[PDB]
Amino acid sequence: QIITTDNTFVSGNCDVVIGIVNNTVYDPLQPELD
Amino acid sequence: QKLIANQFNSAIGKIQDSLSSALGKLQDVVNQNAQALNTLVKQLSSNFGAISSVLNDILSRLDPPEAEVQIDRLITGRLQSLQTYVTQQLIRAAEIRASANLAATKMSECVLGQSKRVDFCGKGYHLMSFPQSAPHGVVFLHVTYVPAQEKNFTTAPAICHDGKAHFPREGVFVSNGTHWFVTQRNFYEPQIITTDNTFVSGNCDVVIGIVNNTVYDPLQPELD
Amino acid sequence: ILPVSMTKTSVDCTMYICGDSTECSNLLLQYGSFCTQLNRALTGIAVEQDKNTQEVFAQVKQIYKTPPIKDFGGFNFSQILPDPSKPSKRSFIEDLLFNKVTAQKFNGLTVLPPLLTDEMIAQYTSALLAGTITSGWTFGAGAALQIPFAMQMAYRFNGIGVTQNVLYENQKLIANQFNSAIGKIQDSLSSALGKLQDVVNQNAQALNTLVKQLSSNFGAISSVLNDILSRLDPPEAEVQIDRLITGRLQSLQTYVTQQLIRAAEIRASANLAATKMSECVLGQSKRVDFCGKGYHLMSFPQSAPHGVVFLH
Amino acid sequence: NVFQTRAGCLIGAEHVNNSYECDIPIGAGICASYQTSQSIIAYTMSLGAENSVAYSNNSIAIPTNFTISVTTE
Repeated sequence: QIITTDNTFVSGNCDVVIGIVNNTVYDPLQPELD
Repeated sequence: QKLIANQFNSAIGKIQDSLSSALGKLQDVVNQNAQALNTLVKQLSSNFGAISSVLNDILSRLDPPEAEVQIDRLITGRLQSLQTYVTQQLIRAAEIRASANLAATKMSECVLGQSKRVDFCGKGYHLMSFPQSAPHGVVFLHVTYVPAQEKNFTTAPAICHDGKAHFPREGVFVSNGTHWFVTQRNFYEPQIITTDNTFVSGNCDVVIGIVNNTVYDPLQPELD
Repeated sequence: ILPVSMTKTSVDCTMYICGDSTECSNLLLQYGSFCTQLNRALTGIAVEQDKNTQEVFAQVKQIYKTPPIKDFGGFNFSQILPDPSKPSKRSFIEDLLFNKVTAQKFNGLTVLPPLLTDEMIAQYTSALLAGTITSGWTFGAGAALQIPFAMQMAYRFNGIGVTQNVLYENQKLIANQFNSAIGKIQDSLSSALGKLQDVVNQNAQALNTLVKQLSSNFGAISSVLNDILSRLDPPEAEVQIDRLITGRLQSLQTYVTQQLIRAAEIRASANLAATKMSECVLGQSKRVDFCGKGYHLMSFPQSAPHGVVFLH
Repeated sequence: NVFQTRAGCLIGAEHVNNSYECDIPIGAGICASYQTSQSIIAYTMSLGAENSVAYSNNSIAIPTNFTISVTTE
C-alpha cells in the first residue's frame, strides 16, 4: 500500500535514524478535508 | 469501577467461608510421610526367620558363632527395609520437585506478570493472582474475568459501501435487527460504522457473506 | 501422539509368593509389612490412571452438540466428527487409530477396568470438538457463544498477525487446503503409533517376567513348594521355602519399583497432554512449537487406546 | 439386591435407569450413591448436561455483563 500519514507516525528529524530513505508520504486525510 | 470493586470484595469473603468450612493435597503428603516412618519402625520387630527380633535376646541365648548367623538375618531384613524406604522417598521427592517447579512457574507467570496461557492461572481470562503461604506448600488466589449474561445478534463479515468492502479494525459487525454497529468482541458496547473503525480492501464481489450498508465518514459534515 | 494411562494392575502379594500352602503363609508373616507396602504402591498407581484420564479429557461442563446443518463456510469435519451409524460412536479417524494399536488373570495377577469406558472418552472428545467448531475459545473461559466459522477463523488469523481481509478474500482456497490436508492424515494412518504401542509392550514384558520368576529355584532344591513339602520334613522344608520366599519377594520388589518409575513417566506425559488440551484445543497458543510447527491456528483432539492424538 | 457388571458382581446396591454425576466410582462407567427410603443405588454416570449450540452462518452471541471470580489453587 502507498505511504500515508495514517499508515505511519513521526518522530524527530530524519538524521536520528542510522538507515533511512527519502520518499513522499501522500497524506490522504488532507485531500478528504479538501 | 464501583461495581468491579464490589464484585472483587465480595469474592474474597467467599474464599474465607470456603476455607473455614479442602487442603487434601497438602494433608496427604504429610500422611504419606508419616506412614513410611511408622512402617520403618514396625519393621524393627519383624524376625526375618530369626529366633527373636531383639539382638540382646539372641546374644543372651546363643554363643557367638551361632548368634552371628541369626544376627545376619536381622541385618539382612533391616537393610532390605531401609533400601525400600529410601527408594520410595527418592520417588516421592521427584513428585514434590515436579510440583515445586510448577509452583515456581506459577509464581513467575501468574503472580508476577499476567498470563495468556489458557487455564494456567485458573479458569476464565486471567487478571492477576496472590500467593499465600501454607505448611509445606503454597496457595494461589487466582483472580479471573468471566463473561456473563449474553445476547444473540445477526452479524456479517464485511460491509459493502461505495463498491468497496469495509472490515472492522478492532471489533465485529452486529445488528439489532434494523441498524448495523461495530462492537468490541468480549463486551457488548455498540458503535456506528465509521472510517475510523474500519479499513477497506478491494471490491464487494469476493467476500462470501457481505451486507450493503453506510460508513459514516466523520469529517464530511465538518466541510460546512 | 501422547500416552495418558497404563493398564491398572493389582497383584495379591500372598497369592504370588505362596500357593495354597499355609506353611509358606506362616513363614511369610516373619517378614512383616512387605505385602501391605506392595499393595499400597500398586493401588496408588491404579487410582492415578483414572486421575490422569480425567485431567486430560474432563475439561468441559456441558456436552456440546453440533447443529444438523454442517455449514462451516466450506470446511469439512466428517473424518473427525462422530459416526452415529455404528455402536462404537467414534469418528472415522478414531476407529482407524483404535484398530491399528495391537487377560493374564492367573497367579494372583488381576487387571482392573478403567473408570471411563472408551465410549465415554469418545463422547468427551466429541464435546471438545463440537464446542471448538461452534464457539472458538469461549467455551473454555465460560459459556459457549455461537459465532460463524469463517469469523472464528478470521480471529485465528489476527492471532498470528495476518489482517482478516486476507482470509475473506481467499476463503475457498483456504477451505480447500484444509479439506485436502485432513485427507492426508487418513492416508498416513491407514497406510505409526509407536509411542502408545511401546507402553503396552513394556507392561506385558514386565508381567511375563513376573510369571517366569515363579519357576526359578533361587538355589532351592525345587521351584515347586508342594514338591518340597512332599520330599522334606519340616526343619529342612522351611529353609527351602524361605529361599523361595526370598526370591519371590525380590521379584515383586523389582516389579513394583519399576512400575513406580514408569508411572512417573506416564504422569508427566498426562500433565503435558492436559496442558496441550488446555492451551492448544481451548485457546490459541503463542508458544513456538508447542502446538505443532508453523504458526498455531487451532487443534482437534482424538481418542486413542491409553492416549490422545492432537491434530494441530 | 444383586447386580452384575464389567467391574464385577455388586451386592446390597439397587441398580437404576437414571444417570447422575459420579458419587463413588465402581468401574467401567458405573457409580454408586446414597439416595431414596434411603438406600445405596448403582447407576451409569452422565458426563454433563447436553447443549446444542445455536450455530448459524450469520449468528453471534456477545456478553453484555461480566463477573469477577476468585479461585484457589
